[PDB]
Amino acid sequence: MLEVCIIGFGFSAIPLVRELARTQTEFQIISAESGSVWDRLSESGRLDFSLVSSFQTSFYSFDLVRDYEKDYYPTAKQFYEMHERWRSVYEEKIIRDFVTKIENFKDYSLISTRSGKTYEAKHVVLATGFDRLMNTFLSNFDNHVSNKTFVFDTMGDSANLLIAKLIPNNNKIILRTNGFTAFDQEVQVLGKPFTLDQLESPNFRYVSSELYDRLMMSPIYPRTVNPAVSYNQFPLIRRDFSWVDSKSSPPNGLIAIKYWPIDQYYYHFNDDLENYISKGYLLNDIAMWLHTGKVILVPSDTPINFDKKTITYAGIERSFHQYVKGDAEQPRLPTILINGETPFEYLYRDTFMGVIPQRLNNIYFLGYTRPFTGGLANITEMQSLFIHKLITQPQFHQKIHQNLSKRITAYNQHYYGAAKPRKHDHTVPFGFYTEDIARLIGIHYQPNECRSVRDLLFYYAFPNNAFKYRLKGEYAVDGVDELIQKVNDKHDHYAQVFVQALSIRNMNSDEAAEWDHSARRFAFNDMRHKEGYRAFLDTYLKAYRQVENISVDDTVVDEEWNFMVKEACQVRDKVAPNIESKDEDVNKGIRLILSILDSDISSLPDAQSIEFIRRLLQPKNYELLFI
Ligand SMILES: Cc1cc2nc3c(=O)[nH]c(=O)nc-3n(C[C@H](O)[C@H](O)[C@H](O)COP(=O)(O)OP(=O)(O)OC[C@H]3O[C@@H](n4cnc5c(N)ncnc54)[C@H](O)[C@@H]3O)c2cc1C
Ligand SMILES: N[C@@H](Cc1c[nH]c2ccccc12)C(=O)O
Ligand SMILES: N[C@@H](Cc1c[nH]c2ccccc12)C(=O)O
Repeated sequence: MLEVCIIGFGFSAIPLVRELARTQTEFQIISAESGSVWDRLSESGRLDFSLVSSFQTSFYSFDLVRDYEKDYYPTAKQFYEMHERWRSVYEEKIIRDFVTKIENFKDYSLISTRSGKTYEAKHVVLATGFDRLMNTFLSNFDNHVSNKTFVFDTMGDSANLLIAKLIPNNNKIILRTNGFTAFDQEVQVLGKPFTLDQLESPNFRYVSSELYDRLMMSPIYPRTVNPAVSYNQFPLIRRDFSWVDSKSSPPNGLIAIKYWPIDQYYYHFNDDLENYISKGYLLNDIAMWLHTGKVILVPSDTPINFDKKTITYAGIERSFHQYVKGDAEQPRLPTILINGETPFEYLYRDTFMGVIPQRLNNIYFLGYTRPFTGGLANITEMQSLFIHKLITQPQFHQKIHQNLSKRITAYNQHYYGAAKPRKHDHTVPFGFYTEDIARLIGIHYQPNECRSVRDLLFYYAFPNNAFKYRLKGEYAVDGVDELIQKVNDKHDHYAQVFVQALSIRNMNSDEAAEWDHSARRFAFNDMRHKEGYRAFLDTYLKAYRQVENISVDDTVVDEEWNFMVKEACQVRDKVAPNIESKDEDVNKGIRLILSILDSDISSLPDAQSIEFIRRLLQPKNYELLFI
């Protein structure tokens, strides 16, 4: 009887296959000939973009220990090459075929295939990814489209990449959305670049719900009156958040765009522009786009008839070339037959940690939990460890499964509360999930085991990347020691972010919000840092048209558009004129912490930072019931 069958092999299954090989557990892989979207994109030569997530969050620990020198954003080419490299290692263990049906019994499943071969396995893992409407626009994108108008009903990373590729051919873009949360992918902290996933310090949730919420929620909720922030200059960017019924912030179910702010784009790529664009580093600054009117926001019920293909905003009847519906992603699940008769219904919320379904035996889901920020790698590595331990250690299997039904109800209570299931339930803060899985496995850190102030920085401020949990214990990876050292030395041990929590502990929601924005450049959607880069933008667009061999006439003026922009940017052209502390508070906080770094916490004497730093040994909201 085959012990483990893995269905689908692309990116998600890679670390589970590694653990099964390591323990010499018996496994076969079934994966389709056709491959993934990355195989589509490679074939048609469209691996010409970059990830919206950092190296440290996007490649697995066993690759990072060998290949990390600095923080950067990998290209689509680099991500693919890394899938392919791992595919080559395991190809001989992969049966090329398509699973059409799984019949699940008490201690085995019967797997049926397109070819007609059947397989019996005790443990089955699905790692099949998602179908995405948007993949076709992307995989079959026509660059000859010039001077046309596009309407998008949804803003996601996929829409944002399409927009990046359209604007250089002077294609005009209308968003007819109920708003969107967007973040600068890279940010300046007193002159050093941090990826947004380095500043989330998630373990501070354990000190209190209320404190973590102040740290994180101001750039997402409309909590500041500061007229520099995109969501005051362009209020139609704001979303309905009435659905949220959870004290856990940022809530599960919140999706965001990650984009290159033009300033950071400038700092990295200005000196070799054509070369960078051709590797896949594309300017996708949605906030620059609103500021320059190259995109505009129109309310979600604006007038448009799909028959004549027109949208009507002001008194211009605007001919549009295409409507883009909205990226829906549903798991590529085969038919699963409960007891071999009753079709299993997939619902993220009715699985434990996105992995363990109810009513099925020895079936696990790998790759169907989405990170709010950072790459999938953080989520799939910890899932691979979770599933590996469940499969190879019957003790662990029993413990989790014993009260699985209550675990799921406790989890849904904590993270979703009473809110109706939503299509984005599968979206979790990465540094919550990695840590949740760490505590179920038992490869977590105990805060009470922190000795020095250094140790408190590691526990609270050092990101909860999967590799953070592979330094020691059951799933230790060699090299992580060195890796953590390099990351610490390049990021001043994450003191800056640790000092953030200190600065806002005594503040309230409103105070915290305005402090977050009292910087010269606040982290996210600072509209003071756009106008300066209008000339670089024109140089960028020129450089893009050179790499993509495009000719377009800028001497040709679409008048119709300019008038539409004026109406969109009204609140902006009124609120932006009223422009003209965090910087100083971090400055002196970092100096204080970089001095008492090796100081014993218990030793610390009875300003009030001190008392709070000592209570970090006994956080009062450590309780997670679903564990
Ligand atoms: C355009 C795009 C950009 C992305 N950018 C990023 C990024 O910047 N950062 C990041 O972290 N993540 C990113 N992702 C998400 C993630 O990294 C990819 O979705 C990744 O391909 C998911 O890996 P997977 O292994 O779960 O699925 P896939 O890579 O799709 O692999 C699943 C495999 O299973 C096969 N298969 C499916 N059904 C069956 C079946 N019934 N039987 C047999 N074989 C089957 C498929 O053919 C495929 O070969 C991006 C995704 C897309 C689409
Ligand atoms: N705590 C940091 C970073 C941060 C806030 N909200 C975020 C959301 C996503 C990623 C990072 C963040 C800040 O206040 O600026
Ligand atoms: N393009 C897909 C998947 C995706 C893009 N970037 C990601 C980063 C992490 C995880 C998944 C993704 C979507 O947003 O629908």
